[PDB]
Amino acid sequence: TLSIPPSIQCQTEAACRLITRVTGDTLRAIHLYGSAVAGGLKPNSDIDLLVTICQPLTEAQRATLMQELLALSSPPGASAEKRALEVTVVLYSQLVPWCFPPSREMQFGEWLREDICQGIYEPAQQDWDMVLLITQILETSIPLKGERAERLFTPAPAAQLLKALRYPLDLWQSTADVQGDEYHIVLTLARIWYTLSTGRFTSKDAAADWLLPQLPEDYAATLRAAQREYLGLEQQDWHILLPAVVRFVDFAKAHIPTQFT
Ligand SMILES: Nc1ncnc2c1ncn2[C@@H]1O[C@H](COP(=O)(O)OP(=O)(O)OP(=O)(O)O)[C@@H](O)[C@H]1O
Ligand SMILES: [Cl-]
Ligand SMILES: [Mg+2]
Ligand SMILES: [Mg+2]
Repeated sequence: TLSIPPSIQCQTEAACRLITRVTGDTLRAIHLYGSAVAGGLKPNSDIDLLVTICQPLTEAQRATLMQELLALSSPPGASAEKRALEVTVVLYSQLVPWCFPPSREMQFGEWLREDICQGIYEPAQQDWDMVLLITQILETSIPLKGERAERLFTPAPAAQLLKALRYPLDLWQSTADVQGDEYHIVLTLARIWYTLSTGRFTSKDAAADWLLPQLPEDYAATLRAAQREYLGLEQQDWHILLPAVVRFVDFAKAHIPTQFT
């Protein structure tokens, strides 16, 4: 059975207790997933949590949850003992049976700290990534509360998983679309490519390793720089590298499979 890294156990139990208390009667399950469970937990890595609830959260619960999580989470890399939390909240009725795309009730994350610390909360909204989240959780997750994933959710049809995997390819078309987030986008494309070719999910680092031998050397060099930075082995000047990142994004759009291999 999958294990929680000892070094995040205390904070993970604190998040679970806070979520449980605030949601109360409406809570159906809490699952830990992502690199803490699947592998590749780096110093900057967040703690990924999915919260399944039965009824929508009141305007008051949402505010309580957001403000409290703010105090349970720290910006990534700030502390080795207090990681960034990502908490995604979803109605059970959006997943069983599936709505495509599913909506998420709310998402807490450090990239939203400046808004969340002012009381500005993203509202419920459609999110194709929820299909990827549940698919990943069905394979690799730990139920902190409620039932194990394979007993709670059902897999999405392959056709919808395909649409969800390819949807972010339209997010990146311009230079400004990718500027500021360069290595993240390069590694995500590597993972998307990996999943479409194998049907499987793997870490950012392993996805880069898998893709590198299949690339012309110019594109492997960009992927290598992105992997290197993510592993903390070298910080590049990504303004200088931006034109090559745009070429890499275009190369992935041209070459990533359009159907599962
Ligand atoms: N093919 C894919 N495989 C995995 N994640 C993918 C893929 N395509 C898109 N993603 C999305 O990218 C995000 C990855 O989340 P996250 O950054 O927490 O990754 P991680 O594996 O936990 O690594 P880290 O340790 O850097 O947090 C999720 O929203 C996930 O659904
Ligand atoms: Cl690890
Ligand atoms: Mg993560
Ligand atoms: Mg995350």
